[PDB]
Amino acid sequence: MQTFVHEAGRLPAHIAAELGSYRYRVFVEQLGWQLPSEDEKMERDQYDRDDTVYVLGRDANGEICGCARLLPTTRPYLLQEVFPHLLADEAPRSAHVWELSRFAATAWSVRPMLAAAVECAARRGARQLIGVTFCSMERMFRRIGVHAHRAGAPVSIDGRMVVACWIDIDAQTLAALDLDPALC
Ligand SMILES: CSC[C@H]1O[C@@H](n2cnc3c(N)ncnc32)[C@H](O)[C@@H]1O
Ligand SMILES: CCCCCCCC(=O)NC1=CC(=O)CCC1
Repeated sequence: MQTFVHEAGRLPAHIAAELGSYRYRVFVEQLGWQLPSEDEKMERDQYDRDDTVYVLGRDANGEICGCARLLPTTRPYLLQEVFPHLLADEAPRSAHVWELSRFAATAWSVRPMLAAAVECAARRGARQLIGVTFCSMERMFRRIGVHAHRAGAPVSIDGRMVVACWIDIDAQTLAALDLDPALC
C-alpha cells in the first residue's frame, strides 16, 4: 500500500467522507463497536477535530485500506478522558507523547501504516506514542520489531482483549520501520 498523511487542519470534505466510511466499515461493521446506522456510513467521535492528524493507506486502486489517528497528549485524547483506568499511572500531557488511535489495516499491511504514523509523530517532536491497542495488534507490533511496551495491565472490554501500549520512538523502532535514524 501507499500511505498519505493529512496534517493541514480540517480535512477536505471528500477525504472526511471517504475516511469516515472506511472507519464505519472497520470499527462498526467489522468490530461491532456500535449498532448499525442509517444514511451515510460515518464513524467519528469527539477526538476528530480540525487539529487531528490522520494517516490513510490506499491500495493499487486508490481505495482506502488502512487508517490511523494521531493526537498530541497536551490536548484532550481518548485514553486520557475515556479509558484512564487502563493506565498504571496518570495519563501523560507532554509534547513528547502523542496518542495513536483508530488504527487499522485491510501483516505486512500494518507495518507501512505504523511507519507513516511514527514518522509523522516524530517530525512533530514526539518521542513516544501511547494508546489502547488490541493485544492481537500488540503482537504484530512485537513481530514487526518496534519497541512496544505496556502502559497498563491487559483487560477484556466487551469481549475484546486490549492493553494500554507504549511505542518508544527510539533507534530500534525507527530501524524496524525503515525510517531515518536521525529522527531519534
Ligand atoms: C479502543 S478500545 C474499543 C472500545 O472503545 C470504545 N470507544 C472508541 N472511541 C470512543 C469514544 N470516543 N468514546 C467512548 N468510547 C469509545 C469503542 O466503542 C469500543 O467499545
Ligand atoms: C501506541 C499504540 C497505539 C495503537 C492503537 C490501536 C488503535 C485501534 O483503534 N485498534 C485496532 C486494531 C485492530 O486490530 C483492528 C481495528 C482497531
